[PDB]
Amino acid sequence: DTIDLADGNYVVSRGDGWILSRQNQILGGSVISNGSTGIVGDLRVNDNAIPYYYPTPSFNEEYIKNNIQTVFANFTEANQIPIGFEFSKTAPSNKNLYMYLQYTYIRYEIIKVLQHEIIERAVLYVPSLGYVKSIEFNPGEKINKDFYFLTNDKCILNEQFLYKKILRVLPYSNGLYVINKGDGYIRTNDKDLIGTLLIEAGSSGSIIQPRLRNTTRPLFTTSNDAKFSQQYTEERLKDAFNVQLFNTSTSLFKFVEEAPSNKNICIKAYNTYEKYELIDYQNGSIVNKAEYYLPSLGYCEVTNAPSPESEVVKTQVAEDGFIQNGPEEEIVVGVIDPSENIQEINTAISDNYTYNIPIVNNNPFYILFTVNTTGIYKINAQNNLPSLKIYEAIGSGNRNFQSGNLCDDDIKAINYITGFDSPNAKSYLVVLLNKDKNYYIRVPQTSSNIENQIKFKREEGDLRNLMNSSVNIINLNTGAHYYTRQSPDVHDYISYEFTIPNFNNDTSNIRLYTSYNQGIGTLFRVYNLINIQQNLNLLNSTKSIRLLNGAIYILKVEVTELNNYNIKLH
Amino acid sequence: TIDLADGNYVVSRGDGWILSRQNQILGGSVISNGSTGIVGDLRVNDNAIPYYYPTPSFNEEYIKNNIQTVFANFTEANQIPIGFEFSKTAPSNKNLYMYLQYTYIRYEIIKVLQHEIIERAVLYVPSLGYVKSIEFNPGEKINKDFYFLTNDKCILNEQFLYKKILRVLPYSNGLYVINKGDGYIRTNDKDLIGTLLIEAGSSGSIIQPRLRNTTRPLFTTSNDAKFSQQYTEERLKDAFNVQLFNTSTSLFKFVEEAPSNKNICIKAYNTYEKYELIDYQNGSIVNKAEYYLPSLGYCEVTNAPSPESEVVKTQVAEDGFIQNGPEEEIVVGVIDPSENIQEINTAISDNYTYNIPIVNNNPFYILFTVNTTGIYKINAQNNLPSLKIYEAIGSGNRNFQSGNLCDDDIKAINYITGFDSNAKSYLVVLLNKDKNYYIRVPQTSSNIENQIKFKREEGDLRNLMNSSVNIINLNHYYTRQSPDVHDYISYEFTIPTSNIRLYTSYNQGIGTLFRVTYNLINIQQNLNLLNSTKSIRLLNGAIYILKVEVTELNNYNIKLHI
Amino acid sequence: TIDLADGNYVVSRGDGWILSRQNQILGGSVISNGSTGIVGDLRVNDNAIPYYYPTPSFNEEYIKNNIQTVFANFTEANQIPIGFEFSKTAPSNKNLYMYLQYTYIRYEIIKVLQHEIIERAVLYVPSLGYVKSIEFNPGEKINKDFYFLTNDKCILNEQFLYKKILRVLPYSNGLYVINKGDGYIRTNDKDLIGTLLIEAGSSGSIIQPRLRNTTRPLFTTSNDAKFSQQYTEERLKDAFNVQLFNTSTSLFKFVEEAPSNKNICIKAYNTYEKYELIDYQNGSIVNKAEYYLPSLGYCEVTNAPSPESEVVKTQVAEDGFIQNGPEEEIVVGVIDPSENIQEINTAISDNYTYNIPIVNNNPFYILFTVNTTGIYKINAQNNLPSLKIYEAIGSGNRNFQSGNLCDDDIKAINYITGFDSPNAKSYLVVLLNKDKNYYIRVPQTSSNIENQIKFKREEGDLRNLMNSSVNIINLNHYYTRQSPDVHDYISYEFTIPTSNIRLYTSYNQGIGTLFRVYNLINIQQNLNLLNSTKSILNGAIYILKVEVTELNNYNIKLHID
Repeated sequence: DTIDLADGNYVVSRGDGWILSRQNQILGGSVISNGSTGIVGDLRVNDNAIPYYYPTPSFNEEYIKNNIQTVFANFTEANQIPIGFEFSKTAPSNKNLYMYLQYTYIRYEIIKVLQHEIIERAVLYVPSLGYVKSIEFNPGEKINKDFYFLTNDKCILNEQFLYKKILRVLPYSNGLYVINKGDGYIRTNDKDLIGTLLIEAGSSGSIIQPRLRNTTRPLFTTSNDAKFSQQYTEERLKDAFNVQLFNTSTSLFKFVEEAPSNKNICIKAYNTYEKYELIDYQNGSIVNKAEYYLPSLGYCEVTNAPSPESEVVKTQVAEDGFIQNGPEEEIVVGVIDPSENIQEINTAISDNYTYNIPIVNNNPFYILFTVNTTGIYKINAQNNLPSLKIYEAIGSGNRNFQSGNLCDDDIKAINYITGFDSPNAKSYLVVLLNKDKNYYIRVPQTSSNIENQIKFKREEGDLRNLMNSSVNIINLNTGAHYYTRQSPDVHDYISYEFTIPNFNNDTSNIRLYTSYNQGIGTLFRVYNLINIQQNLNLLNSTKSIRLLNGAIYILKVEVTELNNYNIKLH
Repeated sequence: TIDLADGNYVVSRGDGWILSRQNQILGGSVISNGSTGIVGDLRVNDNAIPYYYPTPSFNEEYIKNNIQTVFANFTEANQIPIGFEFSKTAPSNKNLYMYLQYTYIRYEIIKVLQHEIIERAVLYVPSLGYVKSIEFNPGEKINKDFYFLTNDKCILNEQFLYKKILRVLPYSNGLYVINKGDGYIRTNDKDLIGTLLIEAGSSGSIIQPRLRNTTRPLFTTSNDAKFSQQYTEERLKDAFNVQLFNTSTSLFKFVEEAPSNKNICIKAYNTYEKYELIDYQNGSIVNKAEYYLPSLGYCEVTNAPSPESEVVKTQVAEDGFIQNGPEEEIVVGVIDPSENIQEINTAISDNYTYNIPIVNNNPFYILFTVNTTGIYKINAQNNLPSLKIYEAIGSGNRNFQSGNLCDDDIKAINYITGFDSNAKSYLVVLLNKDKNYYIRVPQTSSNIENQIKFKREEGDLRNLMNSSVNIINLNHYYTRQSPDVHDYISYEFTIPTSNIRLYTSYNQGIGTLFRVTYNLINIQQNLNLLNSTKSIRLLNGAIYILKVEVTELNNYNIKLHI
Repeated sequence: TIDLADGNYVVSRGDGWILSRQNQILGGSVISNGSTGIVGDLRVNDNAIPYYYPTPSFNEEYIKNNIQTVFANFTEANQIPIGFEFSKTAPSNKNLYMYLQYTYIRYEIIKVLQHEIIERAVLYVPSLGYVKSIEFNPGEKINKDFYFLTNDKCILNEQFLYKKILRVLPYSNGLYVINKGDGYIRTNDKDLIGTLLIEAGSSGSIIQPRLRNTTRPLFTTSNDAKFSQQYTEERLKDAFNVQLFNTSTSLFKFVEEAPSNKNICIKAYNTYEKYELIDYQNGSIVNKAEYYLPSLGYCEVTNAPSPESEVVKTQVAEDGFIQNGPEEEIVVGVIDPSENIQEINTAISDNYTYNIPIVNNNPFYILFTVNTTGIYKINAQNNLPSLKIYEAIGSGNRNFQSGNLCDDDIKAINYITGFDSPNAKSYLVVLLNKDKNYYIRVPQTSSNIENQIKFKREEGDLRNLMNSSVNIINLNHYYTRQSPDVHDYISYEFTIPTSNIRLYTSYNQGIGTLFRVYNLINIQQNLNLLNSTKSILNGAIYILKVEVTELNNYNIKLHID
């Protein structure tokens, strides 16, 4: 009756597996014989889900319930979903087996501490699951009264004492992402525990989640409710992974464990969530974040049942948080910004198209289009001034198809290919585009009212060497120069175009290297392209190359070691 | 890229299609240390909504109507709840993760021009699910392809089914209901519940719970005026006591456990029990109605081939049925519902004389029973109306009153003996005590008072048991309906000393010629009469009886010569 | 053919009857290559309606009433959904076909005249089903007997059950609820759910889901004025906290897999848990109410006999109960609901003095608790009202407040010591636990003078008399009191009028002690007192502690000479 806690009020959880005195046999028992299998079960809903309160003058029913639901699992919300448990036992040949069902409870206590003693204690019994006790008997056998009758409340498991006092370089493009961070997420302090089943040796026990009530309780958290609301997050989840049902589920999950004939074991079942993150990656940093926990199909932990008589170590409840019991996962799916216009090119591009920029008024927007046949396309704008960025709709072309026309599959899940989200950067994209697939070109937010054009042209030449890379157009006076762009991910490409400052057939001393990033560069001179070198590593290279004056050269760089968000070139 | 002629086609790419990006949106289970994880779902409301991808050459109506004309009608099938389950066990001290998906049947509407697909419409009908499992460790880096699918694929092997868009019965006259077997299905997967791909070391089950009891029987007839659907159901009730046609309460379920070295697939179908109602008249079938009562399903279990094999473009089979159950043919004669059933309430003891009432020339039945088991000779006045005796199948197993007929209202009858004819005959038959028997009086052509007589045979006439005796002119060939094999037919004639040769045609029968002295004495034994050339000395002006046991039945009719 | 006397009889031909021509009208399943086929059904609504075949002397009402009077009441039974299941596996590279049937219980109403059955009525009550399986090949010719049944038959062995149609309890006085065991059934198959015939190598299951939660308890009493059904249910709630009568949520299911060598039959029953409410007074049972709370079922597994053996005509057994569960007897005393419960809110520390009020002369309880564990001597003025201490079973396991009584409303009590015999001088020496709640039943007094209950903590030599009641004794000799149970204690206090004193008892075996008087000093030890002839100051107080070892009589008698 002595504690080490400071003076005050505490919320105490004595754990699951509590059975109550004298209510041992009041649910009924089964008799089986000669190899028969006896299965006894129940469903926890309505009357058998009502907690039993034992209030005290200082701690009333509301004072108990509110504190218990604030720190531990919310039983009021949990008791509205029917949960089933089953126990299976087989009788040996030429023998009689008797088994009777009980109910197990989670014992919560509200205690008052004064001068290192418990002067007051409240009790709450929340129904969780059941317990089957079996025996083998013979006619006229005298069974011990302890098998039938319980005098005082006991924990079939080992009791616990949980108290609380009452008072990475991402090489992403700018835009939205939905990340599947894994499955099997649970909450601390047994906030998701369905229940514990103690299975005796040689018997079977199952915890069943039928869909008697097709209802779930998703958990949501955001850093900016103005932009990333719950409805906004659900719409983006539907855009990314086509999630339809959030607060309703029809899937059934069930865990069954058979105990070995030599030891007793217990199983714990939990409710799981599938973690989703909606981020707004801008200029190399996360600006917005919203965590969405879609309810998953449960997690079962199977452990050997410890001795009911064991040392009780009084423990403080862990801080509120999540634990992942499923495997590691990170699926990144870019989604279309819902606050931007989607323009379309209905007739598929064959060899030459010249899109006219409309109704947009300098706002950034998408251009949904497709090509007539697979090939390498150079996509540029007037004087290359607005730097475009090409995307691909994930899973486009697998369905309805019409030859020579765009089929708007209405897929907002996009995959970045190449392009810079930089103002005032001359560039054109050299990309390989597939037939019948839908592609997006995000035109950046311009500041000019002059009519602009997007041009598409098939590369039936040496320019196919620059496939899936964006070429920077360069300014030069010799001396020291630096150019900073977003570093492409590992194994991706970035191209540079520059001229040596009078064409005479006159060389120059030109040094080529990068900063903080390793890439096996390649050099082409011009339009026909011929290779000058193969394996220029440009991390901090001091190499020098004879460069003809007044000639155009191209620097393809394949990023191998991504150390910085930005790539710098000299 | 196609071999089909120019036009529009309906294409089925088969079941087992999974859609991109929606792999993990239903949830996943984590299990550890010997636990069993079971994950399932039920397809009824939102799990059964097809997804249409129309083109500006076809339509959602154009897709649905063409799909449902040739392949399974999903609209009427998606309204019946179907359950599927997947079971997996984790090994000791190890963590197992599994996540549920949905499988679809990919239907396509394609347009062909100059041997190429210029337009393609897509329909995804939901069928079943698919559970994908892995074993992981804390900090294990799992391949993204396990979690995420980029493009739609078939977990099974894809298919390409296209269609261009533009015996001697020795029966008596009367009605029959024939159970022709169970496990009947329809071609082109018109009854396929779904396919489950079970990975090695896991279990998968397809469940048909009776959440909705509606069933859809199929019926076809050759004469809707006579053999309507309601008429066929009434005759089925008469024959086999079938009560529930559109409703079923029985639950069926197929479970298969995959071996640890093979991943295998199971196909579940809806089955029908074939019934035929026929009107056999004068040796030929005049009417026929086919009724397919919905049965309790059929499961086909086969090893799953590689999802990547040669796709051979195939034409859909013609409309029809396949029997996957065992061979069956149960023939149960039924009482004609368009004929009167008269009754003899007091059981026949030794002598009865029924008076024909009212029934003036329509055929009718006489339901009756005997006081004790014995051989009864049943005739009519001058034997002119040839009667036919039947037996009610399963009469006397129930309510009983001594010395009185107890009506059982059993319309299932079993033919014993008698002719469908204007032919002098009397029946010698053994009748059981409590059983109910029918005597079909034929359609007469006179207004005179006729009588049916029953007399117990305690003499030598008991040798002709379960046979009808023809009374014989002869001052020669006689044609009657041939009794079935091992059955009997009797002939009675008078000799006008002489040379007598008796033989049959197209049928082999064991003659057992007796002489009438009324007393019967056996004169010749085992006279095989199939084109026999034997002869017997026959006394002039004496009555003789020839019992014939049909051994070889080649013709509907039995012929006999003098 | 009959041996019965002339008259009318009710006949049960048992379960397992299948009807002619209705064989594969429910459908059949085809499985192949290691598949498992499971076929089941649920007995309710239409497949639950009996089929009557009346006779001129026995109509439908006559048949139904006579069947339900003697055998199982099917009308009440058919309203509760019961499920059955059959499981079969097909071997590799083979085709298995199975079709479902319905089984019935054949009841007959027969009339006997001159040793013969002149009239017979038939009733077919629905029960569970029957699955028949076969292994077939393409083009295999199957026997018509497998598909088609011509006449009704019993898949089990038929039966012919006919009926002609025309101990020292050492308890204290008070109420008890006794759990007499589980698995109780009724004779003549009045609780039989049904029988499943499982073919070799297949599985069969009888399922009791809760689609209807209604259950049907059976109740019998000897005095409906006092022990009504509601009174019995309230006492069951007091004793074992039984909350749901005539309603259950628990699901029970029996599954049996038949060996590949034998056919197996399983019988499922509805079970009851027997409860007895008794009024034990002055050594005899005065009232008794028997309550049979419906339990989870009982399954009997036996090898299927040949459906063809001698059908020995049998008379139905007398109505009664059979226990198929283990032996049990749990005795729980309950608080008398017709008596007042007073309370002492402040826990007793060392000294309390309750003043007896509202109670008049009626007997009543005093609910109280002590501050700390110790041996308390509880008396009442001049020891005239003999008190009896009880303990509330399961008190102190829950809400707690230091220094105050926490009422738990537990009416389940455990007798400790005290005499239910007024006009007897006594005080109780008992050890009381700290947080436990205790009852003191004050007997029905006859005086109007205010009396008092005194509690005093014993820190002296009086602790030797723990858990015993001391009789205060005339003696200028035999004394009769209720004999304590075996291993319990009873104490006697007397004054000597030195002298020769003989100590012995009658009909009871007891180890005695002779503590001399306040300080107590041991004088005699291990005095075996049944008819003992042993013998031993003058004008001194002695105490006789007696430990009952052999209980032959309800009363203990002690002689002093």
